[PDB]
Amino acid sequence: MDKFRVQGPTRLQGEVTISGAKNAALPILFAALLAEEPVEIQNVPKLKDIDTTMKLLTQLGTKVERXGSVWIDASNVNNFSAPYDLVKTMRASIWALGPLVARFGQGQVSLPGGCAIGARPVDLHIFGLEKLGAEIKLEEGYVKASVNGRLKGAHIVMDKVSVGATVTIMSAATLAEGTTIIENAAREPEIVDTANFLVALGAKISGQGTDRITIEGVERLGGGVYRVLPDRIETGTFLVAAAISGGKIVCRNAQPDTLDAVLAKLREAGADIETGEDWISLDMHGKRPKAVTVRTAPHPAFPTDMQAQFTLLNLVAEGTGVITETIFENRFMHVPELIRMGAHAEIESNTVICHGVEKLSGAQVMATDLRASASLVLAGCIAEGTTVVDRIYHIDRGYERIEDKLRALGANIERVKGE
Ligand SMILES: O=c1ccn([C@@H]2O[C@H](COP(=O)(O)OP(=O)(O)O)[C@@H](O)[C@H]2O)c(=O)[nH]1
Repeated sequence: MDKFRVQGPTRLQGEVTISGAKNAALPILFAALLAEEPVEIQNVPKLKDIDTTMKLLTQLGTKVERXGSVWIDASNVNNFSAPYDLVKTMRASIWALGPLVARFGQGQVSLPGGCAIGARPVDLHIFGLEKLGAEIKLEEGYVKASVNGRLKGAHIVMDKVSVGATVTIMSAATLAEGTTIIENAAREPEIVDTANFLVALGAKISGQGTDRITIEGVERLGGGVYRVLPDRIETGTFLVAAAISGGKIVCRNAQPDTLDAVLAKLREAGADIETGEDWISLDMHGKRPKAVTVRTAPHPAFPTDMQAQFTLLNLVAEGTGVITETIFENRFMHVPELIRMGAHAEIESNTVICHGVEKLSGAQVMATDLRASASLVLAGCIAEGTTVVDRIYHIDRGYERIEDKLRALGANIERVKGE
């Protein structure tokens, strides 16, 4: 059971290169299934889901290779089923569905448990495909989609916003006959990025990043080279790492425009920020941060994925700051952990009241959410003494070797075992 042993305090500073976004990488790999020619998917981080998708892909008949890149040649796909064995660990597996039937005429993805008493609905994908003209076949534990010929552009109004469904529907639509409109489509940068990837393969997509995405079906998708966008959340974590340690940090391979809310929020914290087209700088000038007020909300507003981090920030800044989760609930489980570190806060309903304190104290802490989990490691950094963060596999799944990046930042950190 991997644990993070952190020795603090230490001012985090210097340079950090941001990994590709796990959440743009995933949809793009599945979308690659659409490519009739070899594709170079660049800037793909090395995470477990990447490994899982690669397997799933190989299993489909696609020649799959990786490094910084993930080389994909899909023109041999002859197995149209993501088996229970492969999709078991990965929800995103569902993304195999649309590409399969849109390009091949059929696709079957396994629904682990599915109707398993607690199963995150996958209905949007299934129903989206249906609107597109796909024949659906449902039996406990699986979903089969097929179609005689091409998919049929359709007008789809989404009742629930879904990053997931948006990728499915938008992906299948690139091959369908005619035009497809997605109302209430997810607006996330990762969607814009997946759409851009498709346009790169010859697809006709517009409105990516808005509420309405329009897709004009085309003949076939080619190949090419494509760089996955940077990890916006990863970038924010690192910005925050310096913002709370009085550090100065430069984020390499970043993408400023995906962090409007986060950047403005840091300025409020008194941070000194500069940006270029591919880099972001944050400078505290040895200064402790100022308490800020935050409202997480749907993109492009303040990203809930930045919450645990800003909370931590507030917890060590000058003043009082309230962080309010407007959409999500129960997003404060990691706070008691921070309190065990000397932090002062009151969790009230969907909000956390923060009383910035001078210095944190080492402690054995733990969290399930990668973000909250990352914040703990961050805390270990600036806290007095020894901090041991348990079950860091959570972080390993979404952060590409955070310890290495942290060490180069001046952090005293050891990956240790408790088993
Ligand atoms: O087929 C679907 C897809 C999404 N959702 C709902 O929309 C939320 C967020 O969807 P999204 O695709 O953004 O994320 P995911 O569910 O993949 O974690 C989910 O938790 C569900 O509550 C649903 O009910 N059915």
